[PDB]
Amino acid sequence: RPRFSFSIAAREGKARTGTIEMKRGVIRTPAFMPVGTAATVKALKPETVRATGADIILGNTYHLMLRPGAERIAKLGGLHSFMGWDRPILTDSGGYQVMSLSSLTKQSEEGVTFKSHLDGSRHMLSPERSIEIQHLLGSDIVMAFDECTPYPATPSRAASSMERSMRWAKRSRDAFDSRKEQAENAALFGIQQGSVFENLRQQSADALAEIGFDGYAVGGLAVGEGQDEMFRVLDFSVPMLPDDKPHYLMGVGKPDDIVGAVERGIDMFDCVLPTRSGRNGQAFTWDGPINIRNARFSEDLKPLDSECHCAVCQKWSRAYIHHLIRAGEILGAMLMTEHNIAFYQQLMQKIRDSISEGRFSQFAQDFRARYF
Amino acid sequence: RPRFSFSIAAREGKARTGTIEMKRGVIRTPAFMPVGTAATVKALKPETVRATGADIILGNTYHLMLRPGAERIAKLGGLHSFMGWDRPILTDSGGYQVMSLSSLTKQSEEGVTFKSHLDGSRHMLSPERSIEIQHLLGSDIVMAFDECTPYPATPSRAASSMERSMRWAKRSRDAFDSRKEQAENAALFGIQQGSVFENLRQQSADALAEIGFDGYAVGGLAVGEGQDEMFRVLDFSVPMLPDDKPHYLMGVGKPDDIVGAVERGIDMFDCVLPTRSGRNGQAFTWDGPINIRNARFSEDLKPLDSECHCAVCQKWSRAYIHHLIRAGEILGAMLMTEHNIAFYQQLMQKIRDSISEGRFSQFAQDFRARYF
Ligand SMILES: CCCSCc1cc(N)cc2c(=O)[nH]c(N)nc12
Ligand SMILES: CCCSCc1cc(N)cc2c(=O)[nH]c(N)nc12
Ligand SMILES: [Zn+2]
Ligand SMILES: [Zn+2]
Repeated sequence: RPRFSFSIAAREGKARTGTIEMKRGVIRTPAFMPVGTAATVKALKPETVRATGADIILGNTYHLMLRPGAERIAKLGGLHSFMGWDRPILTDSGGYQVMSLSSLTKQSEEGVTFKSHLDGSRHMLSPERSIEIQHLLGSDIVMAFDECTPYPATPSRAASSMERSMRWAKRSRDAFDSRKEQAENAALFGIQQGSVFENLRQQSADALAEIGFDGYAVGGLAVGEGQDEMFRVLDFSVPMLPDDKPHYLMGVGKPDDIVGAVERGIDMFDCVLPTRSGRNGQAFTWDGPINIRNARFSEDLKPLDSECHCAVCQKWSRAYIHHLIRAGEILGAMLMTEHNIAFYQQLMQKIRDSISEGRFSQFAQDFRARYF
Repeated sequence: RPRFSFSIAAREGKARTGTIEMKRGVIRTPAFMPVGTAATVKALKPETVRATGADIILGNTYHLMLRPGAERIAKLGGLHSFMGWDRPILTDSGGYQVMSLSSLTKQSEEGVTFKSHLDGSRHMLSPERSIEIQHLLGSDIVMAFDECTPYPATPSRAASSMERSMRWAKRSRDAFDSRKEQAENAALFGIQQGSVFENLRQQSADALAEIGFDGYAVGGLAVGEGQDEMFRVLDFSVPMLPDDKPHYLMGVGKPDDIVGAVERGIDMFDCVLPTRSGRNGQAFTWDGPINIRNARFSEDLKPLDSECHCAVCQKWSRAYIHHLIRAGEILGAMLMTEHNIAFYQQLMQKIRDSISEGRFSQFAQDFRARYF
């Protein structure tokens, strides 16, 4: 396969379905990417992640640069070899989790300095260092290093962050291109900023397209603005991005958010919702999510979801999983997580099929009627 | 297959190798039984437990009578159906864990009254109730309810507990036989007591054989007496039990203890060592155990053990598992546990093969030279 090739096979309104071909594999879009925090998709072997239908997973750069270390992972053969996943891996820049999880973050035009929330050590992440770390990890899809804008944001602060992000996008692009091996085997995605302001989103889109990237992410959303506002921003933002390149909505995962985002032109998603769901006891079903810990499931012999085809729903009952979760058993987490990721992959498959068959709008309507 | 049939195919000294045929499957002996605490073998799907080579697993009655409940499990279809393991399951009586894990234990000739270490509720376990609970669980091999003797024990206290245990063995036998379904589909094992005293062990053996059981366990060992003392007690104790029935050493699992016990006539083992090993970071190898958390494994690309054939050793490095365990990741526990149980099953296979080939003594010698 080529380094990168996105082809749209079908459309319906703003929705698209197709494939991204990369050296390590083919990614069917719209795609949902399970999140692998510390070089592991929580409670699942890579083979199980693949069995659910996942074509690609996401790796958290922040955690990886801290815990095992980027250089160490490189010496060990790369992230793919290290964790046992041989298909594409998209890695975030690490900047977002720096502003969220680390201590004493000192920001500047050069980048960000911070203290680890683990050992209390210090690191200086920048557009160049972030790109380098993702290269050391052996990432297939590299995210440009940006500055995420907090919600709510004033027009002037949103403009300043967006402008810095665009300067950092150019630096990321140049850093990526100067590294022959990375430029030839991996892809680079740019990230649109601008908060909820249309003029800023437009300026960001133009700057990103001017530089040129393999894909474009809509950043700055799912930060506390609510679904209505998120959808409203997507309404005018997605059309600004190049039509022939993938559109990635970062950190968006509720089933209904995904359906609405695809209706607005989004091709890629990622979220910790599926994995963290089977941590507090939340299991997704076509009739809405359920909390398996509730007493009403103690003697329920039915599977998590009545039509889900995952191994968990074929072999175990709600009653058993209810017991496991309440007992704090590891198998409870393993089973809940496998089901949830499988449910998400089945959702993406139903979305892809409906678009290909020109009945996506009907699918969205039916999905919502039953889910709510 | 029959309800129960133990046949010895080969011998070498006191060591034996053969099979126990039961309705749910064949058990190759000497056998190692992974421990399933709360209806789950810690961090492993039943299919993975089977993949390691396990023919039978053990279920903890104490935990089960508390957490989900014996009656509830029966209403749900039995333990096999509940957890997804369709092969034989041996269940302990629950009495041992009552004296270890529960609060305010009031003992008498009728049985034991106690408070749950969970909800703080109260239960009255007796020979009859224990047998009934194991029936409700759908156990294949039922353990007689006894009174474990604390170490060290005086001759008079050891005699009193052993005598009570023998009276309780008769009650267990009668309770088992009066329940047609259980007597016809399951087996009952008696437990020898008597601490470290030969005369008591002899009296216990005679009483047990007089009643008659499908198998005989050597109880009261692995309670703090040390390997030397344990072996010394086994030297004179195992020969006292009926030769044509299985000999089960309860709660014994260190690899070297197993090898020495088989040399003394033991056919069955169980222990939490394998599962708890991959909790603190201990991994078994033919060159002795290693603690994967140690810094020397941070960049070690070799598998846990150089010759182990488990899926873990085929796919992941010590470096990766080291990272997972130190990160507190669930996959770390899953991988360590699978390897350890697989290592134990491979040990049992090497033991069975060496006995069948008349070279077990040489195997024990070679095993120890390299393991220590
Ligand atoms: C688990 C982390 C992967 S997605 C993180 C994420 C989530 C959301 N909602 C927005 C952003 C953003 O604007 N920039 C970056 N780098 N990341 C974002
Ligand atoms: C996880 C518990 C299964 S084995 C428990 C055990 C372990 C040891 N070492 C001795 C005994 C005993 O004498 N009686 C009983 N019921 N159980 C014993
Ligand atoms: Zn399912
Ligand atoms: Zn192994």
